[PDB]
Order: sequence, then structure tokens, then C-alpha cells
Amino acid sequence: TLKLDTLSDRIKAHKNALVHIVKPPVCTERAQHYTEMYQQHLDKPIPVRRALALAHHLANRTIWIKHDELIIGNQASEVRAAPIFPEYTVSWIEKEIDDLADRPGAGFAVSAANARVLHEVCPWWRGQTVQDRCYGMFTDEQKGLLATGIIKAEGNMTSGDAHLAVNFPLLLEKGLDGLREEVAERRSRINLTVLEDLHGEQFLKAIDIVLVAVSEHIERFAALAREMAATETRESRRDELLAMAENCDLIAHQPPQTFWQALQLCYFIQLILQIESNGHSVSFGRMDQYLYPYYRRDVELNQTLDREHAIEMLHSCWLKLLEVNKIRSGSHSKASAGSPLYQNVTIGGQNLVDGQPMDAVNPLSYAILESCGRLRSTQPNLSVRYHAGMSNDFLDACVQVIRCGFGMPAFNNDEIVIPEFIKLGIEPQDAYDYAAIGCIETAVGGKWGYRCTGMSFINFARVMLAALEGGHDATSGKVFLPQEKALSAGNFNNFDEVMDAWDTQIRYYTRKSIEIEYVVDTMLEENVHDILCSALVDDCIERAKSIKQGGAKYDWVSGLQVGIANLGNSLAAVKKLVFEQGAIGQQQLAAALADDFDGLTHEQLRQRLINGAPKYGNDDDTVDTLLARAYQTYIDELKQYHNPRYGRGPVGGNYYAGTSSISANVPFGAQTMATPDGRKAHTPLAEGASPASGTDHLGPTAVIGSVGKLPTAAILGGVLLNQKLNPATLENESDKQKLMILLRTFFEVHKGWHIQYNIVSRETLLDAKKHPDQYRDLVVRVAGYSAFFTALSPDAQDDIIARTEHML
Amino acid sequence: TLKLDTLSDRIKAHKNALVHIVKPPVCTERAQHYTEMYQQHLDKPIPVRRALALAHHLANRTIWIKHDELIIGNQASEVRAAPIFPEYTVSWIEKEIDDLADRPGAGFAVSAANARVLHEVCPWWRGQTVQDRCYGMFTDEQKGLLATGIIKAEGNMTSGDAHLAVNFPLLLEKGLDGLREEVAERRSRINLTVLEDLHGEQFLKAIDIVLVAVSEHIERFAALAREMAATETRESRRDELLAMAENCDLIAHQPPQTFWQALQLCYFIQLILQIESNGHSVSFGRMDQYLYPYYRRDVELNQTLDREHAIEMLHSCWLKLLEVNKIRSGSHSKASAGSPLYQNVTIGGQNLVDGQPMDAVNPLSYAILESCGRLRSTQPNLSVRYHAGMSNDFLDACVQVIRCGFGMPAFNNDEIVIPEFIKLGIEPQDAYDYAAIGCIETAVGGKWGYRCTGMSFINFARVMLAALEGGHDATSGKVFLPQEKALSAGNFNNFDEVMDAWDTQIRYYTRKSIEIEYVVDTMLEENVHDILCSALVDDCIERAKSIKQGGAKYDWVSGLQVGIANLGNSLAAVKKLVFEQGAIGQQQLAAALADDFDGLTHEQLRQRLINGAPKYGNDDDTVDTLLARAYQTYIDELKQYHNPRYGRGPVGGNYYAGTSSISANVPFGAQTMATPDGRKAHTPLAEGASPASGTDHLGPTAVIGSVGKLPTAAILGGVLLNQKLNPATLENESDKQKLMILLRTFFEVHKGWHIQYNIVSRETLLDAKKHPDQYRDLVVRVAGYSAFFTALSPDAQDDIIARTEHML
Ligand SMILES: O=P(O)(O)OC[C@H]1OC[C@H](O)[C@@H](O)[C@@H]1O
Ligand SMILES: O=P(O)(O)OC[C@H]1OC[C@H](O)[C@@H](O)[C@@H]1O
Repeated sequence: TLKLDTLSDRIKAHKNALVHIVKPPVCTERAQHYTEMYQQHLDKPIPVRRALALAHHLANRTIWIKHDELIIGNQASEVRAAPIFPEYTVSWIEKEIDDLADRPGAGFAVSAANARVLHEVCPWWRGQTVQDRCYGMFTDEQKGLLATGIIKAEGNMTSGDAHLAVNFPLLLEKGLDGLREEVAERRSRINLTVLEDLHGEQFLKAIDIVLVAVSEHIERFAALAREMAATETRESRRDELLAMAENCDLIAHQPPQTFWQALQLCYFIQLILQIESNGHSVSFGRMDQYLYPYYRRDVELNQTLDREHAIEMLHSCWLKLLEVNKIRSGSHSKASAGSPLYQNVTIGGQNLVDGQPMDAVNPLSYAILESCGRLRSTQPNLSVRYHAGMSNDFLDACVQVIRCGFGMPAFNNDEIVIPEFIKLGIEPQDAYDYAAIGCIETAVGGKWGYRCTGMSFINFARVMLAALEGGHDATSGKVFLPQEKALSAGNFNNFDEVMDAWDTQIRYYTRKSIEIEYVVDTMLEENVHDILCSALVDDCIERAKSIKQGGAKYDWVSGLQVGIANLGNSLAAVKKLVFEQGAIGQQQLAAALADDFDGLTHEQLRQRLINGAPKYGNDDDTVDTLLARAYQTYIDELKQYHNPRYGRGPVGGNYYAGTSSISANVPFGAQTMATPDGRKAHTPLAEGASPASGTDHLGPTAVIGSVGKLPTAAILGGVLLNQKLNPATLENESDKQKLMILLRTFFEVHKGWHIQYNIVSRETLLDAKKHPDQYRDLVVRVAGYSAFFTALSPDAQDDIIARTEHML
Repeated sequence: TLKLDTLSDRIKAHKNALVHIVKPPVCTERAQHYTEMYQQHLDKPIPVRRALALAHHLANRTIWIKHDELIIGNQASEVRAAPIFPEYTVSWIEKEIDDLADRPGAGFAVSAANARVLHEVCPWWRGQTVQDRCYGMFTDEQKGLLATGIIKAEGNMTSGDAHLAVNFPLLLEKGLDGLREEVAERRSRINLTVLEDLHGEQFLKAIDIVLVAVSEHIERFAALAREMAATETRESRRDELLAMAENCDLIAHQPPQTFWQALQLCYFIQLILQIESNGHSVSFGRMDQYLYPYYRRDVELNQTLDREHAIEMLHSCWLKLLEVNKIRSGSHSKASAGSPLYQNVTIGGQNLVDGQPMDAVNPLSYAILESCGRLRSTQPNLSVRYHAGMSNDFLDACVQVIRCGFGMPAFNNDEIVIPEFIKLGIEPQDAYDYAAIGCIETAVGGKWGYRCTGMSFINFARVMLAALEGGHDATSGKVFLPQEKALSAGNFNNFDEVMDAWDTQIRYYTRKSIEIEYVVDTMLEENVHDILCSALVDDCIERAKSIKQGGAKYDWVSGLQVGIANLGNSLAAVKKLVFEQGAIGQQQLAAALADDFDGLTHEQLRQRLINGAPKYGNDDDTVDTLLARAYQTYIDELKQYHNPRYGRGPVGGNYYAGTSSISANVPFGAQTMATPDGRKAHTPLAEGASPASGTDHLGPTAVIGSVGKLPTAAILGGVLLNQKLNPATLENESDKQKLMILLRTFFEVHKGWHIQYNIVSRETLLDAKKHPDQYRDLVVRVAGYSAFFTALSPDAQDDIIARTEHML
């Protein structure tokens, strides 16, 4: 009974207000205060100094209540403005503050007034930021691998970690006051003549400062809700505000009672975590499961609320998550097209009750979905947990919201995740509780460390280019791991010798990436403790230490490998026309590539490369499994390493692979020279594990075939897959059953990680590229998340216009 | 064959030049550079940043060669000037820089020019110094115990640690280059994907920077030795300088060959360790044992050198140790009268060879002693290792140098130390290798952490005052550990109930002292790694971490308990006239003490206290063993604690007691109100474990009897004992045998820790108080060390005139 076409004047009023905020400003309050507190409390341990900085900023910053919201709590002085966090870096800010209103798709209105506040702070943080200090440690060799871009890790060096969901049931069952009580018994057991206890109490001291200021904050919003009602003349909203301060008074301290309370609270947390740290992908976890016992109480039974005012609340909320904005560098902005935050909300899945698995779909799962389908907004990121025994009813209701052309909902697959989690050591009832984090990755909400994916980026295409030409990276002229065999010298005797070169080179860029990651993570852990986040994850409080120090019950991280499709395609093409057939010569190719297929003779060569050799995504086994092998070397490397939290507390403490590379395929391509699959220099790579655009000619069931052949179980950082259909292709009920049997076959027979759809027509993308001004709420799906189309650059825009359009 | 009366014009020229440096200046170079490097390398790990600071300062500072020295290497731009080290503190410097040329016995000429350099640096170090940060951590309660002075620890909060001897045999066997080789193999085994190895390599990186700059420095003194010989016209010294650059060239790199080389090298180290850190009591250890194989080669056999030019070299050296100066606060200066450095040189003892103990006295032991006896200088601090089988010849030669009236040599006692070391876990052949450190304490040179004594000060007299009056400290009006029983309320039922109050109060000031020490030591270990010192102690290089982190093979520390005599005397007096006899009333006493024995009635009361009750030091068992018990509570407390290095590497990791309190008895007295032993308010306490001045009336054999009854074995921080005789009392050979049988009986029958003599007449102390100007090389012994008498304040001067003068 899905009524997906009807908003309300209240929420239509807001959503538009926001989508027209087309060049956001830069609220600078937090970088003002945090410098003060770092200047006033230089003598404190960093966990306490940071707890003060936050408690200061929290009660000296502008707060307001616009748009007649049903949910309240702003990230910044000005609407949709992006705070400034100087602890992680200043370097890209001391290069780029003039050049910021005109930045191809990451433009920030930087007021002459708030620019004054920036020249003032900045030069003091120089030398003492995470990024500055990473460079204080890096070995010289590490420093070159970074300059080139072969291994990239800007995102960890210029931002907090985040990439997790905190323990929202805890927060709800105890309320803040019950966490002070948790903290109090814990510092009751501290002994100050025991080294480890001496450090443990600084971190516990810090937690209490933060917990405190947060209660105070919730009350200084109960404050406004009444000081506003004073000078307010429209009765109907005063009766709302009075209930909100009435509802905020009760959530600043005790466990919440209603639905309106248990969802304002969880937002309050979800916010402060993004004011204390700029890490993106603060997820929500299984919200349809932990807000449900209030939805049931309130509106299903006692019916003191109406199932339609529940759906209106969430909306206000969804729009507050849209309010959350964040500014990134010029370089990293390219790989994060459309300033996203990836705040993920998870619905569905199973639920291990007393040892037996049980369908977890419930009436709030339908209410949450149906509220997303009506709103058509980038936020939240809606991720649905499929399982073999999901209803036909709910899956059809998922296909209904897909035909709404904003990319949601996306799918994750209990059929693959749960058995692999159990298989790593995760507690069986925790493996059933996994959520989506950020984009397509998966963790156990409330019990996992940071970055279940999101660690360092490796460029598979550039590395393979080096395995072909004597270890030489053509982009930068460097040779980091020398070797004799190169194409230009045509002295590979057989293809297996090319595959060896690959196994040899990647084994050395993986070591480096881990050495680099070891520095970053160690700098992040000495300088920037996330106080509140750590309070709200198990088992920090009991171990009295931050997540980065080993506070989390579980801890697994993944990197991101970019260039998947191009690696398969390249190897398979030099395998066929160079070795197998002799059609093309080693030097003839080497000269081809060092030339960017230039001339007319070299162009014929490229086209024989593109179409005279099997491409990944046509259910062709020869290329598909060649790719799985090439990747398998990388997965085999990660096994002889342990991440920095190994042995210091958590379970697991290891790595795995991951393809959730956001829009890094574009700027990563610009750094990759011509490649043997026929790709020209600088053009884009392929995003995620999707097929390279325009090479998949045997339709969608052949695509999922190819994708499902990758070693999914070792790639628990997510296997990203984009598909695009035309709106007329998915139109009748006969077309809907086609999508459904396609999904059910992906997840059950093939064991797929994820799939997300773009239901857009190719002319609509093209009128919005042209007339932005009548398309400023059009949502298209990028890769792991949704974006406002008019907001992406044109590089970003056309990668999305180039993708294959499939029939069902 | 001791010729103790003959210097040389060369060395007489120098010694006088120095003793007239009567208000020293403040060379500010090092605080200039170190701020630069902390400002240029803010991004480095602290171990590397500090290694740079040192390598910078080391090759940008004024260096010279005055006085026609046979040993070269200056601590500072100006002669006898005191560098400035801002890392440990600035606070006492931002209060006291105007008020510094007139400071009762710690006056520093602070040039208007070098005062300019101080206002410039200082305000940047604010908030980031050891002291500033300790206060960033201390619990509020900890902070009050500190304000009062009941527990004091200024010396650890405003200075490096030191209080050790580094591994001088190593340095000599390998030379610097062989330590680069040591360091190189060590970083060869580093793995940069292993957390502990990632930190290990920063510390190893740092060590190499320092090692390097030190070789460079030794060569930039080989530089001067020739650039001077150029513009030099007195042939005879050019032939010396040429050999010194000739000898410095060989010691900047390789293991030294001669005696002149092996003793210039060890000085070079002994110096740089006092430019990198301001910790005092950089000792030398068993120099008569590790320089001897060169003395033997050179002059005993091959005779290429003359036993009289060896004795002239050491002299130059002794005078370079006198050149070493250090500036301290206004408060801490009082407890360190006569700006000393306590650089200790140890001679004699035994020597466990292949499992059998053997006399270690040798011909360099006689040469070192005889060179001290001729020179009559505060530096070095000469400590002799007695054992039951020491010769009559060498002991008489020790008594000869005593009749020289400069306090040296002092005595330590293999008969007590070795069996207690073995008994703690120390390797048997290391227990035979123990040296003296600083004053009277004992450690295993090259294998021990910092502060075998020198940790936190406790005031036994003030604490006992609190056990008498309801936990009330009368000095400051505070009550830190409340209790009902007080004298003013006369409600002790029996004396055992007073002893309980004592056991209860001290058990609580000991906990606090350890909590305080835990903060200081942790701040010292996060902010101020001693690079070179750590390189030269086992087993830092192998564990790749500093001493403070657990680098040292062995690690035991002691505090200092001040007020020993007064505690015994007080308890024994309230035991006799209050309880036992009823002669005096509880309130009558309480009112007595709260009054500073004022009136004429209260004065009779005091005199019955002084002389109507047994005092410690008359071989009286009742008071002697009452004191040992009172102290025994404190020793029993230390057993349930472990110092911060417990479990992190070293052996032992524990505490023990100690009485080596330097001149803290005076300023500590000023903070202690009238006490039941008859002492008036503010007057001095008793220094060390000596008898309270003027209460020991049955002569020296009765004194050593009393002292020997203390629990010596648990007091391995040293039991300090001062004795003073008149020069005519120790004059004939019949008088010498009296001193010798007194010593041999102390150490063998009583098992004494230490004894040192003042052979001065009471009129000589009084003419030098009056006519300073004809007495500026008079040395008198303070407590653990020697001082120039005209340099001590008058408070200091008269504590020394008040001591008992004994007959033999
Ligand atoms: O380097 P960054 O921006 O921190 O990592 C980017 C990550 O953002 C979080 C997403 O869940 C993941 O798909 C993506 O890889
Ligand atoms: O607090 P400070 O000055 O570091 O300690 C003073 C110490 O100096 C080192 C001496 O060996 C010891 O006798 C004395 O107690």
C-alpha cells in the first residue's frame, strides 16, 4: 500500500530551501574555539584538552531553529555551512582559500569575514597536525610513493576516522545520565599507582567532560524551544515547540519514552559526533530495529500518534542529515564528488533470536522505506538487508522506491555477509546484527572500530603498467621496485612471466601501503582522540581507552583497490593478442602505450584491443577468472600483516580487501597513462567492481555473472556494482518481477555483495547538465551513495552519462 | 709514599682562576637553539626532535680552550656559566630573573644582554614543560599536598633525571664508530608493519643523529687544538695541542689507545650528558678499574708516560668537572647549598673474578686518591669502596687525604651493599661492580636506570606533628588525613595509640608520594627523552627505547625521608614524659607546641624535653630502636607498590628507602613547627641520618652504634652520616689508627652505609664566615658532598658550625 507521491507543505518548504543552497558557506566557529582551548589547556593530556575544546565550542556557538523543524540541532552557524577542523590538517587550507568559490564541483562561499578568522588561527597548527606529523615520520621512500599517487591516503591524513555506527541501543536504554553512572563506577576502580590506570583515568576524565557538555547542550535547545515560543504567534507550532523542550528536557538526562524522543535523541548524538570529528560515514545502523519498540508502543497499539506523523518526523530528520556538510581539499574533493557525508540508515535483514534465524522486516521497515520514497533526497543512504526468506511484498516495495530515480534503496546480502563474519570469529548473534556503514561496507554497529573500509587507496592499473615496463611508472618517471623484464625490451618469454611480474610488484606496493597506514593510524591515535565516539562503542569505557587505541570489541579494516575492471581487461588483452596469438608484438605494444595510441596505425591497434579480446562483465570465464586471480595475489598479501590494534584489545585485528572507491576512478584515471585494454591516457578508470563503461553487451544477468566470480568472501570492504536502467524499462508489474528475480538470483545463487540502480533516462541527465536551474533536486546515483546531479562537476557528470543502459 | 702537598704552577693557575668565579654568569645559547629546533621540527617524534636540538646546539655554540688545559671541552660560552634548559620548566625563571645576583648563596650574574634572550624564548615553552604538564595532570588533592611542602618533588619537575653512571667500558672498547655499528645492526632488524618496531625506529633514528653530532664535536675540538697552535708562540704547549688534536682525531671515532685518550674520551661523554640534560650526579663509576689497563700499559710498564704526568692530567680533568655548573630555583637552591653537581668518581672495592672475590685496589687507585689529596677541590666526589680485606696501607692512605680538610674521601661498604644487591636479584658479578652515584647512593654503572635515589621528598617531622594533632599540619592549617585523637584533646589512651596514629598517617603520605611520583615520571618520559644517556646504558639499544621507558637492565629508585633524628627524638620524648612517667600532660604539651615553647614556663618544659629524655646517637637502645620501628612502617609501605618501569623491561622495578637529603634539612625545618624533641619552630632539622646537632655526648663510637641500628638493608638509598673532628685530634700516627679502627668497626661489625669526615677547626669556619676573601678555596663537607665554604649561605654556614666536634 505504498503512497510514494505526496509530501507536505512543511517538508516541501524545507527540502527546496536546502537544495537551492548551491554554494555553501564556511562557518568558522569551531576552528576558533578549538584553537583557544588548545591554547588554554596546552598542559592537559590530549584526551582532556580535546574534551574541553568540545565542551567550550558546544556552549559558545550560534544555534537556531529554522524551517519549522520537527527535529532540532544545527551543525554550524549558517545553514548547510561546513565547519573547519584544523587539528587534522591546515596545509590544503593555506594553499586554496582564495581559490574556493570556483572549484569544479566543490565550491564554498568563503566570506571575507570568515576568511579573516582563518589567517589568524592556521599558522599555529602548522607542525602539530596529523598530516604535518605523518610527514614528520614517513620514510623518504614512503614519501615518494605518496607524491606519485600510486598509493594515496589523503582522506585519513586530513580527516577523523568515523566509518562506524555507535551503540544507539545503549544510549537509548540508559540515557546520558546512565552513562555518567557507567563512567562513575569505572573511575571508581582506578588505582593511581598503576601505570595503565594513570592513563586510563585521563581518558575517563575526558569522557565525563564530554558527556556533561552534551546534556548541557540538549538543555540549551530545550532553552530555545521556549524562548522561541514566546515571540511566536502561530499557535499550532508553539504546541509543538513546548513538547520539544518538553521532550528535550527528558532526553538531556533519562532514557526516552516516546518515538519522538528516541529519534530526537539519536539525532543529537548523530550530530555532535560530526561536530567533534569530521569523519564522514557516521552511520545509523539498524534503526528500523532499535526505534521500533517505540513505533509499536506509540502508533501501532496505544495509537497516541498517527502513522503519518511518524513518517513526517523522520522527514524533518532526513533533512537534518542533509544539512550536515563538510569541506575537503581540491585533490580529494575530486574522488568525493557531490560533497556527500554517507550517513547510512539500514533496514531489514534477519535477527538471530535464541539461536534461530528470523525475518527482521517489520512495520517500521515499511514506514522508513516509504518515507524515503516520498522524499527523494541524497540523505540518508538507505541500505536494505536482503535474505533468501524476504517477502515478495517487501521486495516489491523496494522495487517501488527504486522507480523513484534517486538510487535508493541499495542492497546488501545476508547470504554472504553473515557466514563470512561468523567465519572470522564474530559472535553469531553479532553477525546477525551487522549494519551497513557509509556506502556498501559492513560492520557490527556499536562494537566495531573505525574504517571497516576507508583505509589506503591502491591504483591497480598504474601498478600493472609498472609490472609491464620494468617496474617503471610512466606517470611520474619513477621506478620504485626495479625489474628487468619490460615490454619495450620484449623479454617476457610467456604470459605466466607477466603474471609473475604482477605478483612481484603488487606484493611490494601492499607492504608500502601498510607501512604508510601504520604511520597515519599512529599519528591519528596520538593526536586526535574521538571522545564521544569512543564513549559510545564497546568496550571503550571498560578498557578506558579510545577506539584507535584498541577500545573496540571488534576491529577489521580494509583498503580500497581502484582499477578492478581495467586490470582484468588489460591482462586478458595482452594475454590474447600478444602471447596466445602473436597478433601484436611486445615492443609494438610498449611503443603503443608510451604513445597514447597516437596516429592512425596505433588507433587500429587500440580498437583490436577493445573489441578483439574478452572484457569483464559479459559472463566470459576466461577474463572473469583471470581477474579473480590477479586480485587474489593482493588478498594473499594482506594475510601476513595485522593492523595497529592487533593484540591491544579487540578481536581479529586484521585486514581485508575492498572496492568501495567512491568517485576516485576519475581523478585516479588522470594519473594513469594509456593501458592495454584500449583505454586512453587520463580518461577515467572503472568505479568499484563494475564493468568498464560500454563493454558489457550481453545484458544485466551476464553482468552479475561476471561480478559474482570475484573472491567476494575475502572482499568484505564491499564489492561495488552499479547498474543503470531507463524509466520505461522498469514500468509495468511484469517488469518489476524481472528486477526481483534478478536480485534474488544475484544474492542467493551468485552470493553478491551489493547492487544499486540508476533509473534515469539519458536525455534527463542531459537537460540537467544544460538547464541546472529547473533540475536542482534531481538525484542520481554515483557509486556507493546518491548525489544531487547539478552539484557534480562535468567530469563527474559524464562518467555517469557514459555508463551502460541495460534492458531487463 | 703519599706526597699530598705539591701542585704545579699550571694547575695552581687554573684552580684559583676558578675559585674566584664568585658570581657565575648565565650562558643562554642552549635555550636559544633548543627553541629553534623545537620550532623547526615540531613535526618530529620527540626523540628525534630532541636529537636534532642537541646536534644543532652542539655545532653552533662558542667553544674555547683556556688556562692551558690538558683536557678540553666547555659546558658553556662563558667560564663556569650555567646553561638554561627550558624544556623542564620556565615557571621559576618567569618569577626570578630580576632577583638573581643577590640570592642568599645561589647568585647568578644575569647579563642584561642574556636576559634579553630569556624574555624572548620563555613564553613559548609555557604550557608544554614537564612541570607545566605535571600540573596539567595532578589530582586536586595531590596539588594541595604539594603546595604545603609535606611532600616535595621540585627537583624531578624542573630537571632531567641523571643520577647514574653510563657504560664507560663500552664506549672505550668500541669507540663511537662501533656504536653506530651497534645501532646499524639494530635498525637492520626493524619491521615497519609492527607497531612496536615503528616506535623503536624513531628512537633508533634519534640515537644515530646524536652519536653522529658527538663524533663531529670531538673533531671540531681537534679543530681548535691546531687553529690555536697556529697563533701560539710557546713551543712547549703546541707540542701538547698537536697531540690533543692528534688524540682527539683518534677518539672521535675509534677505541682509544693511550691513557690520555681513554680519559679525554670519558670526559667528552661526561660533558655532553650535562649539555643534553641538566640532571646532576652524572657519576663516573669505577674509574680506577676501567682506566687502569691504560695506566698499566703506558706508565707502569712501557713507561712512555711518567706517573707524575698522569697525576697532572686527572687534575686538569678534576677542574673541568668543577667548571660544570647548574642554576636552580630559589626554593630548591636552599636544599642544594653551594651549587654542586655531585659528579662522583669511585675507587676501590672488590672484584668478582671467575666466581671468587678479589681485592680491586690497584696502583691507579693510589694515583687517583693522591691526585685528589693534592688538589683539595669540591669535584670530583671521591667515594672509596671499603671491604674487610682492604689493606692497612690503602686505608692509612685514605686517612692521609682526610687530614686534608676537604671532606674526601667518603666511604661505602661492600660488607652491606653486595649481599643486599645479590638479595634483590642483581647478577652476582654486577653486584661486585656497583659504584657510588652522586652522593652516598649505589648502583650498577652502565646497567641501572635513573634515580637509585633522588625521587620524592617526605617530611617525617611534619607528618609526625600531624599524627599528634588530629591529622592537622600546623604549618599550613591543612588536615589531609583526618583523625580524632589529638594531644589538644588529650585522648590517646597509651603510647602504642600514638604509634598507631603515626603508622596510619605515614601510610597515607607514602601513597600520595607515589601517586605524585607516577605523574612526574610519566611526564618526564613523554616529553624529555635523554638520547645519549640512553645510548650508553644497557639495554636501551637492544630494546630501542629510553631509560624512562624501561631500557635499563636494572631499575630501582628511592625517595628521600627528611627528619630522621627528629622523629626518633620526638617520639621517645613524648613516650617518656607524657605517657611512661606522667611528668607532662598531653594538653600541656599540645599547648606547648602550638606556642613555640614561649614564655618562661614553656621554656623549662622544652629543656626537660631536650635533656630529660634519651636522644639518638648516644648508643641508647630505647630511642635507637624506637626510631628503627617508626621508620619501619614506611619501608613496609613501599612493598605494595612498583615503580613505573615495573614489567616494561627492567629487573626489579621497585622502591626502597633513603636518607641522602642534601641540605634540605634547613629549608625543610623552616616549614616545620616546634616539635616535641625540644626543637623550636623553623630551626633546622637533622641532615641525613646523623644525630641532631649537639645531642651526642658519648663520642663517636656511640654515634656509629646508634646509626648502625637503623634498618640499613632496606635503606639502599643510603644512610648518610656526618662526623666532624678537630685537626689536632687527627694528627699523630697514634690518632690515625683510632680513625681506622673506628671505620673497620663501623663497616664490619655494625654494617654501616657510609661515613665522611670534616677535619676542620671551629675558628677556621668562623674566620672564613668573616673574611671570605682570604678563604675562597676552603672546602668543608655538607652532607653527601663537599662545598666551597664561602659559597654557602649563612643558614648553610651555621648548620655546619653547629655540628658536634668529637674526640677520638
Ligand atoms: O578516504 P576516505 O574519504 O576517508 O574514504 C572514502 C570512504 O568513505 C566511506 C565509504 O563508506 C567508503 O565507500 C569510501 O571508500
Ligand atoms: O631532588 P634532587 O635534587 O634531584 O635530588 C637530590 C639528590 O641529588 C643526588 C644525590 O645523589 C642525592 O644524595 C640527592 O638526594
